[PDB]
Amino acid sequence: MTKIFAYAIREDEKPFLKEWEDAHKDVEVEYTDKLLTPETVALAKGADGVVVYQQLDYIAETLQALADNGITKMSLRNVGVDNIDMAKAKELGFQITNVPVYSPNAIAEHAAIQAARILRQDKAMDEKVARHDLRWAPTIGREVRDQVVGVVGTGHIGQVFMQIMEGFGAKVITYDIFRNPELEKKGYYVDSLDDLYKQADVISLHVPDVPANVHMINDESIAKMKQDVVIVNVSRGPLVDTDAVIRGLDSGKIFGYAMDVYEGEVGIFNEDWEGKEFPDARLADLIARPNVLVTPHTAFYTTHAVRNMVVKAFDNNLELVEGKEAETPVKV
Amino acid sequence: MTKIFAYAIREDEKPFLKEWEDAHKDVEVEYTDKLLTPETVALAKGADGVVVYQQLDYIAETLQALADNGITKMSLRNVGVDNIDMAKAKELGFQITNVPVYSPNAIAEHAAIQAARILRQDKAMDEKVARHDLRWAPTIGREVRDQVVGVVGTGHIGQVFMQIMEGFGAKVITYDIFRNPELEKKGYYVDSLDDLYKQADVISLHVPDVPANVHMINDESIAKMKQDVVIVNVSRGPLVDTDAVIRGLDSGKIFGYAMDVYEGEVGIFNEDWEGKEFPDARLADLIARPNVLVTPHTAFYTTHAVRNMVVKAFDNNLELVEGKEAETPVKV
Ligand SMILES: NC(=O)c1ccc[n+]([C@@H]2O[C@H](COP(=O)([O-])OP(=O)(O)OC[C@H]3O[C@@H](n4cnc5c(N)ncnc54)[C@H](O)[C@@H]3O)[C@@H](O)[C@H]2O)c1
Ligand SMILES: NC(=O)c1ccc[n+]([C@@H]2O[C@H](COP(=O)([O-])OP(=O)(O)OC[C@H]3O[C@@H](n4cnc5c(N)ncnc54)[C@H](O)[C@@H]3O)[C@@H](O)[C@H]2O)c1
Repeated sequence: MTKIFAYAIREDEKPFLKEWEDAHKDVEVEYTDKLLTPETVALAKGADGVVVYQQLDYIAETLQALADNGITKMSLRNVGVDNIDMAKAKELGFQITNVPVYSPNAIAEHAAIQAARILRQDKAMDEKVARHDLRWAPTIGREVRDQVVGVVGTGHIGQVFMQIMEGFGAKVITYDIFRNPELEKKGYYVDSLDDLYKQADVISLHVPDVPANVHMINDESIAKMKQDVVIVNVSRGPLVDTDAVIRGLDSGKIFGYAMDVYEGEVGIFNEDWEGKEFPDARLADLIARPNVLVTPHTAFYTTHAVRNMVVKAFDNNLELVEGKEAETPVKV
Repeated sequence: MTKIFAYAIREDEKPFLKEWEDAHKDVEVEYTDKLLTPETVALAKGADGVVVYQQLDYIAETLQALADNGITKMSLRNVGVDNIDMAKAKELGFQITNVPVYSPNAIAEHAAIQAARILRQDKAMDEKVARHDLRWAPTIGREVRDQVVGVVGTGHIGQVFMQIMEGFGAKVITYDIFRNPELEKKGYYVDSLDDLYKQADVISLHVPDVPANVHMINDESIAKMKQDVVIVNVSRGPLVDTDAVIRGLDSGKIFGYAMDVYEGEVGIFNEDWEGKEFPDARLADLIARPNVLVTPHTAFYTTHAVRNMVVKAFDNNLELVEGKEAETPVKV
């Protein structure tokens, strides 16, 4: 019937799902809150395609129970095409889409806000106020505009962050391996990551989790940095050696750290550990420091992003199902 | 004894004070951390001028006492003059200066950051992360670029607030009783406040505490604002009817409120109440709301601001004392 079955649908997604349905009243759309598992495939039996979103791997077993239920078209509401048993997929002739770009501003705004907060010592101030210590001193702020902001990576997110930081009046330098000519005209780029580290008050990372960048922030890069540097990371956990940032924080060289991602987040992030034994003492410690901001991989999480995740996933699924060129197919 | 006596000097001001003294060795400077009241006025005795900074009112009695000690020259380190008894000051031929522009950015950045935090539900997020609830859902954010931002007052701070909000990509509209040509050429201005209230997702006030402005944010203007409006006040408490905002919050109309200032802050703000009986249950309640951000009149509290507040104040005071033209004189 042109029946799209969706898994893992969240409450906050429903509004964009309804919307999608109202623009495609001829399409039958069903969904569950459950994740896609070899036992949950049977739920999409009848559907022409499934829209999915979950870190729970896409196990061959799973893909297989899907095809055995007649489904071979899959639309990711996210970017990641990682937990997908790819050899299996190609085997069953799986057609797969994802959502590569939903809202770059979501992540860039989060980085921007978290940096500014750390500069302002807003967390120390919030903590004082919550205990009813309303004295100013000694929690004096640092203006964003008084900073040199170093952006590592000038892709979709990095450029929006630069945009935002320039709006504040900060002096913005950048570093990327491939210089976008427009930015190159402008003069943003510096020649070496080292030039960035020596002059930036604020460093933000907008670079992929590639092996050459793993732990690029470490004891050696931190030792190059300016006194009172602020580091922001909303890209990928493994970019940063947490123990070296903790060292930097402890020696007083690192002014503060904002992280939305963490090298040990898998299995920790996106779980309620209230009233339970927190699994990672190091993360627990970071969460409590006055000059560190931990968010559980939430930089993407905005009404705008979520809107685009839903709608675009359903646009791609319908396109797969209607034998149309998919907008954002995954190279299988 | 070309002498200047400074009140309410804080540790964080001292560095700036010595920089000033080191450039004006022929001037004698004395200071106290205490506030300027009728009973501390006596400490100015001998000085030729006075440099002050306080939210506590400069009463007719304080002003009389200053004079009755030889002082008729007063340089505030800050912008606002709303707590000075002008009628008494004029009667006594007081000469008064302020520091109109110590750093419009400090306050503007504070406003932008608090507004963004509220849009992001960052407080709700931070409280569950501190509890160790690392689930992002359902705490979804609102991007700054998705908002219509309404700036009430396009003076020194409002203009920098506009800049910042535009850097984020938000649609910025404005309302000032006095229009800035350069601004007006761009078509930022709306014809009335009611127009601004009707269109704005985010409202920020950047106007002085003048009689006509008291309680401009009240049950009647809130009724006119959009659903889920975010209100920011870093200017002056009395601009906002606090109970009205609380009703706006309780009715679900107002998405959140950022306040740096408060009707009743004098004697509360910049005081430690930890382990004491909090004097203002209404303020304690605001402080603990998830969608209210309270700072104790710290919008100004940045290193860039505090230097300028000190240096320009003394510049101004020297000028008064030496019968030269003050750079930023106030009208009495
Ligand atoms: N925290 C979240 O919620 C969230 C949400 C979405 C994406 N992300 C992350 O954000 C990152 C940014 O995504 P994007 O869409 O901007 O990617 P992109 O491909 O558009 O940007 C990557 C850029 O980094 C540059 N680069 C690579 N290695 C570099 C190095 N060593 N030094 C300097 N520059 C380098 C590339 O040349 C490229 O310009 C992603 O890698 C992803 O992991 C996080
Ligand atoms: N919280 C803090 O630390 C802090 C620091 C500095 C200033 N402030 C407050 O912010 C105010 C603004 O400072 P600024 O430097 O921008 O002053 P400014 O004089 O440059 O700007 C005030 C502007 O408001 C306009 N205006 C006055 N009443 C208005 C009304 N009813 N509607 C619309 N526009 C109106 C004036 O025309 C002017 O453009 C100061 O008076 C002070 O009360 C607070």
